[PDB]
Amino acid sequence: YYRATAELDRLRGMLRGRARLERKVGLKRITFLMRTQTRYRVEQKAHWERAIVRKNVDSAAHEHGSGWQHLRNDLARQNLMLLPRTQQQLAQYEPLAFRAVMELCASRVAPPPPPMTAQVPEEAYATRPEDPKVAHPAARRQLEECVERMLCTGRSDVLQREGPRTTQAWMDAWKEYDL
Amino acid sequence: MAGHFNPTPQANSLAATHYAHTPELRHMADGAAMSLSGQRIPLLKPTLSKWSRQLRSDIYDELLKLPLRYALHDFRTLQAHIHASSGLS
Amino acid sequence: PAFYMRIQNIEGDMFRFEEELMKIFPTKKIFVRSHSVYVYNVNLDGRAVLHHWLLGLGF
Amino acid sequence: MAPELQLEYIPIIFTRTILGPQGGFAGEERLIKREVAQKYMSEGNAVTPSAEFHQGVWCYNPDSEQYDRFVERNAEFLDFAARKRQWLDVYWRVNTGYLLFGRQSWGQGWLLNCPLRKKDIAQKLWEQYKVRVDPRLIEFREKDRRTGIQDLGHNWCWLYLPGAEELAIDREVYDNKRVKVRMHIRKMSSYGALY
Amino acid sequence: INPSYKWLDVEPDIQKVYRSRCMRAALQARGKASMMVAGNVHYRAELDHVTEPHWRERVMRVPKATERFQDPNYFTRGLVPSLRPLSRYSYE
Amino acid sequence: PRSGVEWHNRMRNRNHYRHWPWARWTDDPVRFHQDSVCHRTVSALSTVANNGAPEWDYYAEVGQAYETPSHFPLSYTAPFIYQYTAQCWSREDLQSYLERIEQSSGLRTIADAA
Amino acid sequence: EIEALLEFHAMRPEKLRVRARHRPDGSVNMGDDPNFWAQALPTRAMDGSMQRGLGWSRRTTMGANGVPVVY
Amino acid sequence: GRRFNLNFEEKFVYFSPFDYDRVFALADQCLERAEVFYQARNDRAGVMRVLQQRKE
Amino acid sequence: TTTIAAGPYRRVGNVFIVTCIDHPFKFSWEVNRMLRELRLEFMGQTTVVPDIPPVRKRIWRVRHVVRVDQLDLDEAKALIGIPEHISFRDLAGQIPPTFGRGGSVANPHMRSKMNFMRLRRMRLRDVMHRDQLEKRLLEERHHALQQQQQ
Amino acid sequence: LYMPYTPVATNPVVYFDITAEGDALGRVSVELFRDVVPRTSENFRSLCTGERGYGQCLLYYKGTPFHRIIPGFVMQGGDILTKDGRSNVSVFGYPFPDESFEGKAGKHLPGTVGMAHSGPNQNGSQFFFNLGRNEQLDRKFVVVGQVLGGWEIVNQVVKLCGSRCGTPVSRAWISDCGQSGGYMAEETQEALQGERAQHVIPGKEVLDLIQPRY
Amino acid sequence: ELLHPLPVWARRQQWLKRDTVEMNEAILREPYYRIKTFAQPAAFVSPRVSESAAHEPDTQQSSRYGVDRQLRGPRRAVSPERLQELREQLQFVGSIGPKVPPAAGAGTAYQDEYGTRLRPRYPQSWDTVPPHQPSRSEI
Amino acid sequence: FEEEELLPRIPGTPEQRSWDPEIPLFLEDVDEFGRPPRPVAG
RNA sequence: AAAUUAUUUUAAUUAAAUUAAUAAAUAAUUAUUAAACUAAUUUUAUAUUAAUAUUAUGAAAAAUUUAAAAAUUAAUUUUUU
Repeated sequence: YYRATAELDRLRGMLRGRARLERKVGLKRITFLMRTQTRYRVEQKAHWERAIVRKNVDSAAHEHGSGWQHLRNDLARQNLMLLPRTQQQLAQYEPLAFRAVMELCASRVAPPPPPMTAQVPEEAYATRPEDPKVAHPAARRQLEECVERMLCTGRSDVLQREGPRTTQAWMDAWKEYDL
Repeated sequence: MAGHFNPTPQANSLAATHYAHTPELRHMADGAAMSLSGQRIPLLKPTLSKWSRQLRSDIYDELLKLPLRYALHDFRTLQAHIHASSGLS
Repeated sequence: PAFYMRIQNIEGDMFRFEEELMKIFPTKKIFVRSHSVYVYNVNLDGRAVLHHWLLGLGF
Repeated sequence: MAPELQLEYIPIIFTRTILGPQGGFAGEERLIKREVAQKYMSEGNAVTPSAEFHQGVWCYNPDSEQYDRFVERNAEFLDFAARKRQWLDVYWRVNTGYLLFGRQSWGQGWLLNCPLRKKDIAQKLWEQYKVRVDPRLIEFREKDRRTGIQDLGHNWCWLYLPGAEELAIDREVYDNKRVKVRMHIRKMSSYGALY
Repeated sequence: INPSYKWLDVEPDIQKVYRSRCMRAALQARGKASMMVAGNVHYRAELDHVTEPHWRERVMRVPKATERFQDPNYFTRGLVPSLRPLSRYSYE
Repeated sequence: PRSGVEWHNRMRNRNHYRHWPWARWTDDPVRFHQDSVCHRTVSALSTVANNGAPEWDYYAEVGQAYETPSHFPLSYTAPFIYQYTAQCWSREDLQSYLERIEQSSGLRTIADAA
Repeated sequence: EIEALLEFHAMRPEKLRVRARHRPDGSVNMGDDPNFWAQALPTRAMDGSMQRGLGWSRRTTMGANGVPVVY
Repeated sequence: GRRFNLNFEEKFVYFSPFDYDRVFALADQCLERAEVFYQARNDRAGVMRVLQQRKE
Repeated sequence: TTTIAAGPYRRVGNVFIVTCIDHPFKFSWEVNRMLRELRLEFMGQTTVVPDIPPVRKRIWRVRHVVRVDQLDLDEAKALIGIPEHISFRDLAGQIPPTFGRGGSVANPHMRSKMNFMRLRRMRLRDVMHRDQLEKRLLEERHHALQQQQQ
Repeated sequence: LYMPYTPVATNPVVYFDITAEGDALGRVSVELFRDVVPRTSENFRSLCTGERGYGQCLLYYKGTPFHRIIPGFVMQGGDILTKDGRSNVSVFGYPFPDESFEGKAGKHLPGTVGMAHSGPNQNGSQFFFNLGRNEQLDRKFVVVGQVLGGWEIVNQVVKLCGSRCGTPVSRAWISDCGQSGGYMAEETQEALQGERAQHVIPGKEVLDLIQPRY
Repeated sequence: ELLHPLPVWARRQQWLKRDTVEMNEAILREPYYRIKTFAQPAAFVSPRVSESAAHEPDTQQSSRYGVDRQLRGPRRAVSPERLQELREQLQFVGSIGPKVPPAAGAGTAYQDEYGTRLRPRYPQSWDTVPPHQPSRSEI
Repeated sequence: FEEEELLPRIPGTPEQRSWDPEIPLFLEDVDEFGRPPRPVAG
């Protein structure tokens, strides 16, 4: 049985009187006060600590006439997905932005729709008469829906044109490597 | 036991062509083809020992079947076990 | 009654030897060591399979 | 026939009209237990089905208290002793039966936490006794019309057997139109309890 | 007669029942097997009664001591194949 | 009730009930897994005759739901007879045998042939 | 059968007595069953692991007269 | 692996060089294609220096 | 349209999506056995079991533990975007049979010797490869030698 | 309809009892070219007589269905483990490689069985009855035998139960298999005689008509 | 010990329990299948009988309208004959067995071009994750 | 399963159907409660 | 009776019967070491064993059952790194 003494032997320096002087009472104290922290910390600190954050956002939602009883459920309605630890940062350091979330939920704005499961592109229901040089109607369907989305993300140099960029030639950028 | 007497149903006809139900035994059993197949002491094939190097063909297939590089000698030429007087020893 | 074999007198590359036992016993754990080649869970019938092979190889 | 192997129950044509479950009524053929039936053929309430009795039998009326009433068993009576048996078989089956339960009851009031439904009595009728009924007939007591059964121990509730007036069935059952099905709610932990 | 008194039957052929069970349990999977089988546990009460409708009377019948000891002369004259006077009880 | 240690030793394959159902299925004491239909026949043309002999009842012990009322013609017991005699006669062959019976003989119905 | 009557009746009894803790099939014949105190086929403890695991054929098992040996 | 009769596949952890080495796989595949190009051309002196190269 | 629809009638099974709503450690050893045969142990676990008959009992015994949902197969061929023509007995005929935790053999040893040999037939797959290179070079070294003398 | 082949002496002659749609079709007696491919022709022979017992599974063609039938091209079967047709095992325990394409084994002819494979050096249990001259199957899949008896039987299985995609339109399987001659013909019979069977499978009133040992 | 009463909220959230089970066993007595027709729509409304308190009708902001978008929509494979008209076009690329290469126009196979063990150099990234260790799928 | 008709037509396992009285008995050629309402109901 | 010295690990569990001038001995359990894939199903799910090591007689809350019990007794699911 190994009491990790050399891991506690130098840490009695912050205990109080009798514990620092003697060792077999110094360890016994800290190896308990340590043994209860890491038991308090795993199973008990959160469901206390995460109740200060709830008591904060509540009484900060309470200032605007709403409760936590109504805000906690009117957020998940709007698919808004802000963990309570964050709403407590907004309750304090960004009050206006928080009340923006407040005035949003109370509003009768249609919450976003649930995401649509994957759909069947209707070209799967045609049988391409297989010619070597023509693409399958379901590929040039997928591609155009993947290139229009690559031109969608970020201001770049890629055929930089105002608003929507050039596509009908982007799909045929292989011929530019052809001889 | 009393046997099978007080004979069979005691009917007769030209039809008389629908029954077998041999007493189980007279159906590959008391036609004693091979029940000793399970009840006869085996005569074991040649046994490889530390001293007695008796080869066996039954095992040699389980090597002749394998996909082994470094092929094996044919069995007959692997045998130490086959004209003065019909050929000397 | 749980047995293993030991192939003790071999020289060469045991691995090109042991890679020819695997094709025989695709299910017995075979370990290679400097002098020997241990093959596990194979009893005196496996002893008989080897020599019918070590004779076929010509040794 | 042997003294060891005796028929566990025998066929019987009732002459009188016995109330009990093993009982029958005027002229029906019933396989009632041997020990009971044997003290009927001595008692005269029953007679073994000889070919003669299979047409008529001199049943009994409490009016003159003797075996005068001839009850002839034509095919029509045999459609009457069937519906009248099939009826009072549901009676004597739920009235004899004592249908059990296993339920969860956290708390002090000995109160079943998920109280019983009239669905959950017809369910334990069909489960244990195979008595298939309409759970619209089961009337609960006054204590359990509000919250369902709700309490452990012995509860009972009334099952209404409606169609008993053209069978001429009274005084041979305890109540023509009801029967007391007798619950019992044997509380059990999550191991063996449902709901 | 009395479901309290049981026999132990060993029927010698194991294939005779296995090769039916594997059917009886393959048919009733496709819903094509009938439940009125003799081997059904809850049907045996009715099964006997479809075939032998008065079997109660065939075992309940009490035999007069005359017919139970059929005329010993019918045994010497050979009419009755062999008199059995003690086998009197119908074990069915 | 299956209490007791020996039932513990033999449900689990413990000490010497290590192959417990000492006679499980897949052994036949009687016919040793060889079909009892003679192929050694006088004339080779008539070797196919014995095919399709009943080794037991085949029909009563199984208990199929023959939904055929007993007054149907014989040609409507062919789907049952076949399932035990394939490897002997093609299904469409039976409907040549189970019709010549109806045509030639005076029998028509399942009740008649019984 | 006549050949078996002899091959069984010219065996010294000790070849029949119970002779090993593992009956030729592999079970462990403990006491108390007077039937199993008779071990006709002799057991072989160190033999037979190739069968039933490597796909070795049932043709190898059998002896010279055809009857299988057990392992 | 420290176990032998349960969780013992961890003594025979094998990873094929055709997964954990791609420059080797290609090298095995170039020479395989070089085996069939001489198989058609019937360059038996070359198919060897393909094989005797590949095995080494 | 007031008419029993007329056409060649296909039948579509159902596929149950099962979840676990009550903890397993409160229940019996048999109820835990059913949950094990539905690939369900922990609370919140979720599996997609078929509506075949002997599953219907397993789910039935543990109804008080799970929360089922039924899908007709057409309502499954759309939950994952699937062309109507492709059946499922050809989709599965494509995935390998050695998916994660391939088999469920009778005990964690037989499991650990089903994964062992699976890690052997990899070794042999490269070794049957490395000699098949030699056996072809050897059969050529024979022909180069043989035809050498001609 | 006509079917030639290459007749040989002293080879195993192996038969399937093919069943389709609950209509037992007959018996397809294959021959096995042992003289050319002694390692493969054994693997097939062993799986068709139940001789070699448990390896990874019930090494036995009895029951397993023709998971892949293509009209006019092939009639594939086998795949003993996970019978729905995506595995490949040998009686050896690993998928062995093809031996020879030299001659009589690298010619896929319209009446000839070839041991299909996933990768070139991985031969296993899945065969196919060639239905036509496939000059793009030469040099790749090793021919293991040829169909002696009942070509009309297999030429039917492909019609009733075949679709261009390969997956069958109906059910078809191998209700029985065995060995009817060749080397180790009787020597296998002693390996299968006696009370206790080698393998345990549903009674021959099931495999023959209703269900293919799924 | 069981001393003070079960709080009311618990009994109420346990009356929801028996009314969960009373909703499971409503699912576990449905027919094993559903006799359906090819020509008709897939599920035109065709649910189970689950119109006790019907919800989410809005056809968007409804969970199911990723699915019943396609069910109620006209079924393309409108007949068993149309199925083979559609099922005869799909290939199986990786399945075990032989094939007929020239069935396409001019495609030249891949697995017989880079060998069997070599896989295309998939770009490994967060969103795009290709199969790892391909030499373990050979059973 | 639907290919080999293996799916039963009666919904609910044998043990379940004895437990719940709402799955109606699957008698076919008889009435559930014995004799049909021979008497005119009206 | 009191003790029996080396953290960061890497496969699980209880059992409850034959007997005792009343517990060193046996089952059963646990343990160390090792094993082989027999129809039953899903393409589900499965700790089954051998060989040795073994100073043990009594099971919360239930469900009930003996007993003036005034608990003991039977019971059988728990039994936290």
